[PDB]
Amino acid sequence: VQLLESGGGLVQPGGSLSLSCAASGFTFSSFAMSWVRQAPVKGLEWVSMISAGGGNTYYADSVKGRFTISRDNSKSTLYLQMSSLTAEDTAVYYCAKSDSSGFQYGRREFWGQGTLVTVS
Amino acid sequence: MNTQFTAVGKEFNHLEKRIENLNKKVDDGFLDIWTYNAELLVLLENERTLDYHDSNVK
Amino acid sequence: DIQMTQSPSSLSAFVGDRVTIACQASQDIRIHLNWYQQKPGKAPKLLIYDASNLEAGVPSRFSGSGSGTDFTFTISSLQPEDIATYYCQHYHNLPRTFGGGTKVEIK
Amino acid sequence: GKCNIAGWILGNPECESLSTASSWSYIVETPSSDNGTCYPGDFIDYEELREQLSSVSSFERFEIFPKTSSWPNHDSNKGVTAACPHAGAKSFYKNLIWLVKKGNSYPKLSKSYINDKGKEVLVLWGIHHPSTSADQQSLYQNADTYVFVGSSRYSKKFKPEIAIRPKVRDQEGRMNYYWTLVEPGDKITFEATGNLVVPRYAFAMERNAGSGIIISDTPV
Amino acid sequence: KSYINDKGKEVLVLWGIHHPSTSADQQSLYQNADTYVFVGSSRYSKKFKPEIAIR
Ligand SMILES: *[C@@H]1O[C@H](CO)[C@@H](O[C@@H]2O[C@H](CO)[C@@H](O)[C@H](O)[C@H]2NC(C)=O)[C@H](O)[C@H]1NC(C)=O
Repeated sequence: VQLLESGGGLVQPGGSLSLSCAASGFTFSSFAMSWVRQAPVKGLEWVSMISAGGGNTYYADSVKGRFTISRDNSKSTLYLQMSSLTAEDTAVYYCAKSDSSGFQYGRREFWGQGTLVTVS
Repeated sequence: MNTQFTAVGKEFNHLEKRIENLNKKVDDGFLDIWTYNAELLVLLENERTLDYHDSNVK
Repeated sequence: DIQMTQSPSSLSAFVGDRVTIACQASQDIRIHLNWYQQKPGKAPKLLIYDASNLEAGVPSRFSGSGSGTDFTFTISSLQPEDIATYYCQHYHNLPRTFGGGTKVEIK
Repeated sequence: GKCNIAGWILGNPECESLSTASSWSYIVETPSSDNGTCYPGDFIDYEELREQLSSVSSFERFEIFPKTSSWPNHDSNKGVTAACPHAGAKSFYKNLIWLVKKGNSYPKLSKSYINDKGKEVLVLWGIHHPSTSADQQSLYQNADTYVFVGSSRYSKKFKPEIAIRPKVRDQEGRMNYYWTLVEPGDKITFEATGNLVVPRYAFAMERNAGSGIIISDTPV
Repeated sequence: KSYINDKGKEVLVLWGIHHPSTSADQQSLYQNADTYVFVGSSRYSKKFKPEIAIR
């Protein structure tokens, strides 16, 4: 199936930026979705995840509420709003389809191609 | 009166008619008890409320 | 949190050679382990899930095993198309985490 | 809405548009509801399943046996029927896969799932009962098959009953639906030489006691 | 055999299955040594198989 990311680009320190992922080929509303970040230094880490119904979220403690994850099921679109950007937030961000509506029993997932966010 | 959280309806299939009828028996029995007691309780209390007031006037 | 340790950080072998890498959990994670293949310029592809269950479309030369804290990944006899960074990821509980990855070069 | 519980749980093609809530206080079906068991057959202990699902504190659907990677020796794409159409196409239940012989054989099937995460898992499957011996040859090849399913609590061998039955939704055969619950720490296994419809999706849950099902056109 | 109930009332249909004491009775009565019985409707579907035993 297909996941297409957009947004990203250059943001100054502080500020904010909205990232998004458009989904097709599957019922968006049937699966949990998540964001993963790939830094040039730290290979891979999770940023956030949201349940299929939008009822439950989890964030990395490297974020602690600095970023917000949300969904629009009608438009099959996943969003990540990042605020107060720092140097450590420079990374390629990726969206993924989670194999479960509830996080806990998902086993495998996959990513679309990501977008680069540079903080400078 | 203190009702517990409940669920009254029950579903039975094609070959469970005796149970469905048992469930009906239970609902009907409870209905007759509550209806009868509720009617008498109200009538009895009303008789006394009115006499109570008459007593106070005297 | 359960942080995975992956080793070696880099491996190099000639085509036809047998290649394996290892990964450890800090805690017993039963078999809740995914292996990914990241080719340069691409999002990582899942190759193996539940420690040893090969994913659809993945060549039969790829395999794996392990449980608890000690896991392994193999690509059997190495083909030139297999240059990638391979990653160890677990989903035992939250947060999900990744190891550092093993870069596999071919020559 | 228009679906009944069997439709929603099995994945009737017309129940796909329904949203999924992580918890339910009660279940509402309209009196006009008539979508489920689109391939004619019995749903075993249907009333008991309906009662168990009336109130759930936590619910999630996950793919238990992935469609594209779990059955390399079986055909997972030809499993469609005119009895469960989707936008005019032959189709099938979204949560089930009707496996058929690959090429000219149906190698013995063997699968398991270990429920080590802590919630109970509802697993559904079904059994195909072809109208005739020609269908058994068309779909499975093995002429005399069996299906075996079990857990630490559930154990049952099934055997297909081939017969010409009255035609319902254009089918002369039947497909029965069965289900069990896998308690945490246990595993469920499936074994078959044919006629098994396997789950691809399963539901993890934590149940509440004391609710029920309302049949009504009253709006939510 | 079949019967179509197109008249409007429900019809109660009864039948039964013979379970012979021995294989000699199966030969005396039916000849076919390994038999089955199948009955069904849009709602009912059941295959039966005789259980021969000395009771
Ligand atoms: C979903 O339910 C509808 C009924 O609400 C089914 O449509 C009926 O199908 C029969 C058999 O072809 C027709 O005789 C009726 O006239 C149809 N009713 C309506 C209102 O169109 C539909 O087939 C069901 N779909 C699935 C996949 O189960």
